[PDB]
Amino acid sequence: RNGNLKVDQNGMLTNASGHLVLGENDAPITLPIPLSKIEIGRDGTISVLPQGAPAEEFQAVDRIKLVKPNDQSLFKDTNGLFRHKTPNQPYEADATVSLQTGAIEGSNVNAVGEMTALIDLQRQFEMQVKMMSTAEEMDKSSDSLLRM
Amino acid sequence: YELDYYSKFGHTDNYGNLDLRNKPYTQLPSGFVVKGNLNISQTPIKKLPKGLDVGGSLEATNSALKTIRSGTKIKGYANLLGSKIESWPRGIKLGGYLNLTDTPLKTLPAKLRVKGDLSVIRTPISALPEGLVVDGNLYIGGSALQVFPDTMTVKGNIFLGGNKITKWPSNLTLGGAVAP
Amino acid sequence: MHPALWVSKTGLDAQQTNIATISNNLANASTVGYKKSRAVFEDLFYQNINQPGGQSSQNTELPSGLMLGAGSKVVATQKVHTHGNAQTTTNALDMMVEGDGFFQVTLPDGNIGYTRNGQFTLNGEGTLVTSGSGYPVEPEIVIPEDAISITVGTDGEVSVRVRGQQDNQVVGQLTITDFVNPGGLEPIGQNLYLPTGASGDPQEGVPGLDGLGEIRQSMLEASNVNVTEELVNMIEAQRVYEMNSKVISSVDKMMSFVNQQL
Amino acid sequence: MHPALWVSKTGLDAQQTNIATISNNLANASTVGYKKSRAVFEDLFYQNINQPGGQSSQNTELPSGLMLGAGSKVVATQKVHTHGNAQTTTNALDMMVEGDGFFQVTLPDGNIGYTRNGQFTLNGEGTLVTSGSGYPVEPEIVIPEDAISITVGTDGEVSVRVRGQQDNQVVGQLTITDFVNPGGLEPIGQNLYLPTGASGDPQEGVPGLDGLGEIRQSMLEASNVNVTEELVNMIEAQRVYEMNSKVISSVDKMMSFVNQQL
Amino acid sequence: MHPALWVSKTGLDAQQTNIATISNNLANASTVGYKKSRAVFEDLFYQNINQGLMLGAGSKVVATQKVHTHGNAQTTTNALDMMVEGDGFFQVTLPDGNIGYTRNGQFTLNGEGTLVTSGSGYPVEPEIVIPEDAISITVGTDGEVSVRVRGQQDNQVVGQLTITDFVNPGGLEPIGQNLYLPTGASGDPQEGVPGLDGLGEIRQSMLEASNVNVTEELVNMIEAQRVYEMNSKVISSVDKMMSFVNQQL
Amino acid sequence: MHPALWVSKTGLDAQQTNIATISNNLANASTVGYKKSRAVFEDLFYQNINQPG
Repeated sequence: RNGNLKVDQNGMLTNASGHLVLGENDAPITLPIPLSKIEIGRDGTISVLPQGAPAEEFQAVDRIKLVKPNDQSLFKDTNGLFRHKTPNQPYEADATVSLQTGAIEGSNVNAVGEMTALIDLQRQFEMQVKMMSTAEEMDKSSDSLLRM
Repeated sequence: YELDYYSKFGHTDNYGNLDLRNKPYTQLPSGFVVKGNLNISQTPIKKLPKGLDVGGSLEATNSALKTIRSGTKIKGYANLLGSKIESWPRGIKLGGYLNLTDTPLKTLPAKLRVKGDLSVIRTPISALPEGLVVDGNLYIGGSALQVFPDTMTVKGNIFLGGNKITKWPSNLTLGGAVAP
Repeated sequence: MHPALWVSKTGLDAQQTNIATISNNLANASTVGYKKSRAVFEDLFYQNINQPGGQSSQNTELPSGLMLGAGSKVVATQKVHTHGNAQTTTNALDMMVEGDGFFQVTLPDGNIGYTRNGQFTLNGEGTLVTSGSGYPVEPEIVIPEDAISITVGTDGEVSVRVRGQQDNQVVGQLTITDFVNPGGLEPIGQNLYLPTGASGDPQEGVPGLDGLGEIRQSMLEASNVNVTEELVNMIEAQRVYEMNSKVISSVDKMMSFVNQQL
Repeated sequence: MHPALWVSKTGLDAQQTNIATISNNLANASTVGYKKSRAVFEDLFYQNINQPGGQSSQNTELPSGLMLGAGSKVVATQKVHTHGNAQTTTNALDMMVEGDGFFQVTLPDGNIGYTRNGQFTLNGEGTLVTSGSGYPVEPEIVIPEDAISITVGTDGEVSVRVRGQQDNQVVGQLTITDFVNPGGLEPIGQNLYLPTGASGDPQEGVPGLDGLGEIRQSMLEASNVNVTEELVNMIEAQRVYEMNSKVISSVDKMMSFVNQQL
Repeated sequence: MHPALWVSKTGLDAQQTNIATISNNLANASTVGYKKSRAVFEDLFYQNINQGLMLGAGSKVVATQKVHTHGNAQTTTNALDMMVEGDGFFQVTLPDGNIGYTRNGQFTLNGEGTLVTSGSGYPVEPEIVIPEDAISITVGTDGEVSVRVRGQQDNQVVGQLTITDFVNPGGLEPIGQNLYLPTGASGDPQEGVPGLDGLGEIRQSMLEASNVNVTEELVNMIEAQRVYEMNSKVISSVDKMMSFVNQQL
Repeated sequence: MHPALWVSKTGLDAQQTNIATISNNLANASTVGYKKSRAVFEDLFYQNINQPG
């Protein structure tokens, strides 16, 4: 979900995490090296302008592969990429996903939700700690049984 | 399964020692490079990827290791006591000993050089290759060997381990002795 | 350390880099031809704790398949190479590029550095040099002493007016460089950029053909920083910084309770 | 968490949703044909903690019939479709609907989208399109290349003036759509709406008959947001946000006292 | 973080672009043949949460619409500056060789007498060359350029100007210097005699003044400033709310 | 610091030059063989955020 796209010196379209962006052909999107104006469409279409070309020669070269699968069937892997729980499952390219160009999507962490969860975890952890000391206290009393 | 870029990151310490003890991995990435020691003992790995480079020692005891591809480089030793390997490839860069005790090993490449001891204890190997040079001791106890190669160099003491030797090398420079 | 302590610390270091790159932008809020930078964050790797086998798809929704992150980091300080506004000055020696293009100056070590800053002047010999450290502009442009005015055309063709003869005599032609990935250029200070592998090979050509920009005389390129954007991102960076401080103290209090109670 | 902690947290989430709603209204304080949204709050269900059978109309004023709430929630973000003021412009291709009615445009998927924003232009072939994404307006209106003027009547009658011939040539006519429940329309951005089940079936017709609004040329409909309302709502929302924070802090201190003293 | 922080930031960015266009309109309040522009606002996508609950993402300026309304006329005594009475752009030849289309009419002569622009000196297509023997320059209402020659009855014709009209003038690409470039949405260059088939007529010794409404721009600055300050207060309020929470929670 | 600040600065300088041209004409209102002057305005470059068409 990181749309901080960039174009390397070879022309391949990647993001800030250094991941190759796929296209319609299911291959990394490679754009012509000497381009002059790159615009990403609402539907994911990539339109470029060659170096020194007139403004009426805009052409579409690729379309970003946008996928909308069931969220409950995805899991976060070790590298932050969401993948299918069932392996060897192809990712169908949905035609309903739309991209709003010129903006970056941040996180969705509810900080207050984390804070109230934090204070509850501390209290539950410090009542279990008291239980551990209570069990230790009860054992020392039983040691007096065998003192004779 | 297989080993990925991040799968191996969970089995590496500060000195790059890869520990795969009893891990359910079946293979390693092609052209694998390990800075330190590699431990694949008791693993279902059947074949090592080509171009493997180990900066430390190899340990695959009681594992399913059966095939090794040529060009593998090991700075330390290769401990394969109890593996399933059947044949040793030629061109392995090994800087330590080759422990093949309790292995189904049958054949060895010609002109093999071992910089330390060689143990083929309890192995069905039939004949040591001609030109075999060992810079340490020789262990052949419980093996099927009964005939030695014409020329071999064992810098250490050859230990027979019980098997009867009917033919001795014609050109043998031994720094130690021969024990039954 | 308790792993929860260092996870929160990476968030603190990530914001510290964010604060550093956000104070630099506001410091260069009046620098001519300055490109703003933004800190890009990305989460660190997740490790399987209850299943060392390394299969994160078996029972990921179960305690055995639990994965815990290692924090956050700033992966890059990305330069935003958007064109800036135009400053109309009276000096005839400062120039501007309309659109894509980079000026070329020769560094003391020999290689050339590329700049958007167009604040130029003349040295004692008369060559066109930078208004700061004084690095000459490639190609060399020497102004004759008898010249009374400098005219830089839209294609960089430098001509001077000399009395006793009509028509302006041409004494040089500027040439600008464009890059496939200008964001990969290495900033070295003094309004200079050095080419890198990620930027690509320099593409040199006349300023006005093959998609290159045009040289504008008596005009300067303002810094593209958005002072309001920096202030808004400054507000977020503080609050995220404070929140990671709260959890660190929360872990400290819990651990202090353990060895005080037990 | 503790029951008291989550009750206050729901109030914090509800106020967070409320502020983001009134933040949206202030951001869209200038967009043409914008309808403000207000967050509607509702109280969550009540639990009979002391009753093992869930019967309430026996002893509601006794400890047996005690019922405890679960907090609050935002049940909906209601769009207020109040008619906005008029902006008299000189561009003759932007238009306004006086009264109930929506313009209809053709989305790229083929489905028809509805808008109140009347900022329209022409495309390369003369078809009347929106001034933003460029979607065509249904029914298609093509302006001839030789037209010197464009006149849009109150009923959508698009006529043009052509030299060499008196009397205006009518090139088409616009139609507008009305909904039984305009508040049920799905906002999809771009000042565009999509029909839904809760909205009602589209009712196309002539703009000026059968109760539909009239098309006003060279005019625009300003957003109906009240900047004063949003500032007063911010004051109430911010204060309530702080009140629930003190409750959460109070519970934390209360539970901290229990395990510190006991 | 807090959604209200960045939703309000969109309003700050949207109004900043809006103010930039207003200042551009006021700056070009004396430019001949300048067309004023207004910023077109549109709301961002609405997200569906808690699942019928829609939350907006802010606002943005999606386009800068140029209003090609014909400006007033300035009567000048210069014989080389002209005007288009209606729809039509003068076509000039850029150094790249492509044709740029302009509505500014301040023209002059080069050293060789070719009619060029009074600024950068770009020639006007088709080339009109005024002979040295000419004593006056007359440009007809249909682009007919003629000069008065001493010793010869009747003005001799030295060329005929043509103008180009676009179906969508707002789709042209401004590149400065009162110049436009054809685009995909502009349409096709419709060239013909200046005065037939919807084309405007050439008016000599007249200039087309800017069409900006300086009164409107000042009122537009009033609402842009207040909405900009209105959105900043939400960010300030959200900042003090988040400061309160982590100080309290 | 702000795009509107830089845009309006160019407007001020343009009118500052424009006034100096008008003041010269009125100063030379009686000079023999003096030809009047008029300042020529033009708009600066346009930043291309979204390409029309």
